[PDB]
Amino acid sequence: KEWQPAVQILLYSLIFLLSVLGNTLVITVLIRNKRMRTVTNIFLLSLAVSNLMLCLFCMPFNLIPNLLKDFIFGSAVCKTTTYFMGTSVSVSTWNLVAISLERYGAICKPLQSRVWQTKSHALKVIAATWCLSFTIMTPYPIYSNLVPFTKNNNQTANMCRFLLPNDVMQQSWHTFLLLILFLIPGIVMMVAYGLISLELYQGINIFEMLRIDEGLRLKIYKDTEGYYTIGIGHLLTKSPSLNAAKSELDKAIGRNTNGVITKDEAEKLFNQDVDAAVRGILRNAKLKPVYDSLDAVRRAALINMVFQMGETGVAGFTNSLRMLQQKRWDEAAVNLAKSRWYNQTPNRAKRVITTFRTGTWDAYAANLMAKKRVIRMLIVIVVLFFLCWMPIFSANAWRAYDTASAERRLSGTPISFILLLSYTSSCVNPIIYCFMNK
Ligand SMILES: O=C(O)Cn1c(C(=O)Nc2nc(-c3ccccc3Cl)cs2)cc2ccccc21
Repeated sequence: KEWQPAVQILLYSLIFLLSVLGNTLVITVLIRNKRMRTVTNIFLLSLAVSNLMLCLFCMPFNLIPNLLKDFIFGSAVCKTTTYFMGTSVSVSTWNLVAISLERYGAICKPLQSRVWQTKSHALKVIAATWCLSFTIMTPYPIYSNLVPFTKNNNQTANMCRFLLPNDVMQQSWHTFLLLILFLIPGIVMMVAYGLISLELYQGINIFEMLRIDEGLRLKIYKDTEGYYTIGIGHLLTKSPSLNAAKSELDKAIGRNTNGVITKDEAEKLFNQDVDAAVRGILRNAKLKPVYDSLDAVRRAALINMVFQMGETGVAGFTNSLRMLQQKRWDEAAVNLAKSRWYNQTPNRAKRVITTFRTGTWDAYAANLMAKKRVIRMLIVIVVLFFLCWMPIFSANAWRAYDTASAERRLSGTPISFILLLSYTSSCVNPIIYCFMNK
């Protein structure tokens, strides 16, 4: 027709510049701001280098020859742009897989797999991803060649084509590429994001709530009351002596801690603490009638209070425990903010009282909600990456099995736009981070 040539220039140019702009924008802000270089964003940086390689060493060398309807570059350029195109897909695919396993480790087995978060391990897999991508994709420059053909009236021209010795090898390669670039990467991705999405669904528990309430302090310190505490809000002694606290501390674990303590000992102590607080609620015969009456998240709010003030300190709140026992939530929330507890620690108390009033985790779900946003962003990046690349890989496979039916139904504009879908992948992710703001 007569529009295709114009629309192709319109579209391929928009896509080329967007991809060049966005990927280098992303490479810039990442090497600039090293606070931004998490483990996640380090694979995101290696994904962005591929997108750029594909935009610069592949997009022109595949559209210009498609517009000219003639491959006017060298035989070596033909071998090259084929080589970087296969490498790009490979790296991107396995970086997405890297991210999914990294997030899985950080969300589903955080204090069980620390190894996969070390940012030196992040540069180890990335180095392995490029190296092995280049190695596995070496048949492209080996078997890529100019195929001479004659447009009408004997005007001789060439075309860059990838031709392995016979039909069986063609079929075996494209089936192998479908396996190691989409089927296997797709399901490892899917099992990971499914488990990630399982944990993130269950939401916030009492250990999460109490971890936000108090943080982690690895050396002795004081509370708003003035008593010595360690780790995640574990009360050592109320005596003013630091010597009685260094003493009570050393007895919490083992060795002479000399004041500073490991994270795994805080967590070991912090689980015994939550153990202690729930045991108190069920041993105090004034709290337990109220505990029984609350749902899971309001139970956690009661556990939070006994964690902070003790079994005996909290059963003192007889007025408020009546109104909770009687499902009167707004009421008991007014009252709890008139207390010394609220006045001593208002931020923590406002949170706990909201939990009591609403029976939800709204007061504590900020870190969870940011995590959900991130994972939902990765699931969109993956899904559009498959959406963008399956067409061209499915067409090359159909060409390796039935070259007649494949070229007869695609060779004009259908493959011209399928190709364009593929190059559109390299400019998708930078627009996605853009919308991840406002
Ligand atoms: O060959 C053509 O000129 C048009 N074409 C094409 C086509 O453009 N195949 C290409 N595959 C890649 C590629 C894809 C994945 C990894 C590495 C690489 Cl290099 C770059 S270009 C397929 C097809 C099917 C039926 C008819 C015409 C057809």
